[PDB]
Amino acid sequence: GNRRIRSVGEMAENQFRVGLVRVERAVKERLSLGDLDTLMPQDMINAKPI
Amino acid sequence: MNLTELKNTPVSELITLGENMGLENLARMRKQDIIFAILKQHAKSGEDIFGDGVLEILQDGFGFLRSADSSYLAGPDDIYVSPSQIRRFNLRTGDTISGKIRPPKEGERYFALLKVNEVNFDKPENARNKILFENLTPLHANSRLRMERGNGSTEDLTARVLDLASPIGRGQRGLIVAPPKAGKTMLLQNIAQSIAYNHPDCVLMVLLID
Ligand SMILES: Nc1ncnc2c1ncn2[C@@H]1O[C@H](COP(=O)(O)OP(=O)(O)O)[C@@H](O)[C@H]1O
Ligand code: BEF
Ligand SMILES: [Mg+2]
Repeated sequence: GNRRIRSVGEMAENQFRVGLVRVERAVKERLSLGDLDTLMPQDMINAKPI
Repeated sequence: MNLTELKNTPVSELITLGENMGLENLARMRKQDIIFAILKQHAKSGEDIFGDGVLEILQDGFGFLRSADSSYLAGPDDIYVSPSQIRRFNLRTGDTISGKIRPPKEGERYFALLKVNEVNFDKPENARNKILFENLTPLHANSRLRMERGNGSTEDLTARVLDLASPIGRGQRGLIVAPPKAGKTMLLQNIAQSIAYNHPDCVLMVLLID
């Protein structure tokens, strides 16, 4: 009742969330200088960290 | 700051400006990196940069805007334009661009484009929906190019004889078949002079290869 079991599901979810917050900090630091109508939401996020 | 004022100015005024800005010893390097450092300093203390040139798209995806006086050569003076502009405005190789540009940070060294203003001396809205070059329908020349100036100088008679032997018009192909030692350089010079004096509305371009 006090011990909780975790599976591949929420473990992978937490790992993906860590990757997501990392790339979110990255894209926010990059976005602090970006302007309007000069980019697409494709190269703003890098797939390599995920 | 505009680019052409610093491009077509003599290098002496550039040396004076770089010495007045309190910079490194400027006269010890190329004109290219001289004007590059001058623009960098003026951007560090000043407003946005205003550049212009002709666009070349490589096989890489991005584009380089190069100036006319350097015969469109690589160097620090080129302007990097991302493929995002080539996707938005649907740019093409050889597009005469002029607009706002910014200085580079780490990882970059070329001035990145901020916002285009004039594309081939035309508004981007008018240039968006246009007609391709090869899609046009060629035809024969109808408007004859008058090469006689009317003053009758000592050498303009050459052009006169030209009008006597080869009536040139808008859309004609001219092949000057001449061995060396024959005096075609001043001939082409006088032709250009006359065609700019009589028809100053049409653009005139010359190309000296080898
Ligand atoms: N219309 C002209 N009047 C006087 N001299 C001329 C004329 N056209 C050519 N020449 C002479 O011919 C020479 C041609 O020199 P150059 O330009 O090197 O030959 P090319 O044009 O065949 O390369 C010049 O030195 C010039 O003195
Ligand atoms: F005809 Be010369 F060699 F320019
Ligand atoms: Mg010659």
